[PDB]
Amino acid sequence: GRYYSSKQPYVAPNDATASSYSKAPKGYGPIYTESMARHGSRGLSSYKYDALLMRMAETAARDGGFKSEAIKAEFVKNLSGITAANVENGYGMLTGQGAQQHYGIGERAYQRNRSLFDQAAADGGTIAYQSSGEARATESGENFEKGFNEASGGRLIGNVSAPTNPADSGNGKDFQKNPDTLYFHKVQNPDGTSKVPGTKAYDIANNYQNFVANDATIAGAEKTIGDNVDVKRASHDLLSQIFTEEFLAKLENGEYKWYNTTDGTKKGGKNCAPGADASKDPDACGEVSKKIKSEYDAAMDLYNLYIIAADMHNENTGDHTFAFDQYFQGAYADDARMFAWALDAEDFYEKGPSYAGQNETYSIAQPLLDDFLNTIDARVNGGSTVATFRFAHAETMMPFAALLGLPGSTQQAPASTTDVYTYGNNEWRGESVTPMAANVQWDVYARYTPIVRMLYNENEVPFRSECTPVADGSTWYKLTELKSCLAADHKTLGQDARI
Repeated sequence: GRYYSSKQPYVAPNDATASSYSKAPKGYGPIYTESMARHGSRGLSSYKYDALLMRMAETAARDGGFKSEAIKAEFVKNLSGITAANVENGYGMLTGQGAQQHYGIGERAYQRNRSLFDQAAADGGTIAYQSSGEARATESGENFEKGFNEASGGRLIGNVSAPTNPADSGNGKDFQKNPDTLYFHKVQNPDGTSKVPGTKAYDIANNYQNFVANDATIAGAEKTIGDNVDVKRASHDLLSQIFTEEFLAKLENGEYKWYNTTDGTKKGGKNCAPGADASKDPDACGEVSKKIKSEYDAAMDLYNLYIIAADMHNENTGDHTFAFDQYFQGAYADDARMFAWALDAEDFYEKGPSYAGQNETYSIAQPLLDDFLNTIDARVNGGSTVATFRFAHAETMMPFAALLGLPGSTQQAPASTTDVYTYGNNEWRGESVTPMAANVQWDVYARYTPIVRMLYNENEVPFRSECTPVADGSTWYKLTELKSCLAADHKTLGQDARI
């Protein structure tokens, strides 16, 4: 692999996959479809990794911490380039790769359900578009819409439900903001509003944040992985291609430390990326509390730049080109793998299945699962919405995948801070659980209880093993069966799930 972790660009299905999805059993025709997809490829989400590395670079230049003038120039040039590229694109914004990803996904979404949507055009069915409110999610949705309308020759353009709370009045006017199902991990919503204290959504978000902040097993496992001897040596060795031993030893013993502030000090005030308009791009001014205090921190920042570059192909142009893969060549390639583990670990423990004996890390996805089922009910009871397409985040997909027990997210780590999650003992990978444009789609047919089939990153998958399908070897499941087997006790209806 290349070890891009959760910044892995989307891998679209080849034509054989997209044309070989299973057919529903005889007598069942399509009545509904729905989706939740992560935003497509993006730039850096804020002036953070590049910011901190530039502060470190300024100190190394002042104290002679670079190994040579050529190495200094190379490092500073790459930092300046990726920062300039993100300033032009806007921090947190979708890239050309992400637009292409979602355009293809929307094309294939219409194509898989051509019958459903042609009939919906025939009899006034409506399509519901939803976003978290974050710009990159809404933009992903807009490109999905473009691809969907291209593949259907525009025949469904006048079949979109008008939002009651649109993401914006221009390109995003078709997108209902729904942070309760697409941004359930934080009290604050992307549009600046906040979830109301006392509400179910506020309770979910707040209790989650307090649990993760205060949980001793998560903190201990993450300490164990951060202090791992091989991880520490990889951090030091990666940085030793750039900085001198004196500089790095000073960093590791605590003599150097950098905050994301104007002069790198804890008290230094807000730091915005050079050339950026903070009023138009607030994300270009970083969180003042982020810091580099160890070789691990600096190396992980460098690794994050290496992996985000994989999502910035079309922006890596002109006079703001950049490259960081030269720091991960040969013997350093494996270093990336180890950083991929460390990053993945932080997500696994904080946002995914995490450790055994708890469900607080992934139960927060319950509203989304609730909506996945409720919308189907609305269609069965005679509603006219034939499709619900939602666009959100990795923070949405990780607990959603763990809650459903999707492939990759079925295995919790031991209740231990030393016997911890590893690539060897656990199936979870960020590159497969939540790549850019990661998406779950359900197709719902009916004769009788409806039946449901799932695609995950457009691979047809069974539901979790506890669920019983309509027949042996089938990927179609009774809606009653899903309501039973996706609940906390994961009870199957047994023979009653068969048709």
